Amino acid sequence: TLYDTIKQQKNVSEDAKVVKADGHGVYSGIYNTSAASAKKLSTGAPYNNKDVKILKEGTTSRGTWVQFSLNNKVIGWMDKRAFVYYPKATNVKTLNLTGKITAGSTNGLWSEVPGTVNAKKLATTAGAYQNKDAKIIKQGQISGRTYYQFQVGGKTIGWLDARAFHVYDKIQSQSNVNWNRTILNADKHGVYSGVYNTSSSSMNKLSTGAKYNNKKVKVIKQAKTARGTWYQFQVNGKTVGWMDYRAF
Repeated sequence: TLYDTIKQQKNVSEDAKVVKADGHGVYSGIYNTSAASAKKLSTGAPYNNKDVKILKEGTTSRGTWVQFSLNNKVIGWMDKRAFVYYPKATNVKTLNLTGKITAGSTNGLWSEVPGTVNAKKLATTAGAYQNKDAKIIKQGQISGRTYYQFQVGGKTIGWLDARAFHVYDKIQSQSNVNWNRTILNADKHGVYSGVYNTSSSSMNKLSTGAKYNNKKVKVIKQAKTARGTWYQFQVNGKTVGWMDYRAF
């Protein structure tokens, strides 16, 4: 009854910040479990606001003690209450997308998924990249929001809420062809400079297909995206643009 029984112990992998730990001790072991674990090594004040790694946790009747390490040098054990654990991003996966930043100016710009360890706000908004093209290379979630890591001009900028991006559809397949078709009732569709919604320049029509009605054309390419199938066509032997296949 001099020392307390260790009731539970487990290895963990967590990042945390020591906060307001002046009134707590660092010990060679879970507090008051042996002679060695009864004498205080030092207070927690030397480690206030420093980031640490949490390696183990153990409980006794008096509380929970965790084994932390500073710069991968284990320091000892301290009351779990002396620490603020960083949350981890979930659903973290590598990506290979491109899109246009359309709401960079109404979202902050971060160096990691916000709230996670080492996450800093690089700019109050990402307005510096508004309406720019970007490559999306990674995602991660936290608090129910998805954050994309992204590049502009070949340089990784940071992390931005996925709601700030307009992601382009990929061209799933594409082939050269040689078909002669007559356009009939193409008013409902538009003509695009590229395959529809695959780039900045193919989001907005050059015209409607109404102008080319009852006209015989030459389909030289076909492309499929998640949104449909597009034909690149020619009149007078010159390429007009791309249009939904139903217009033909």
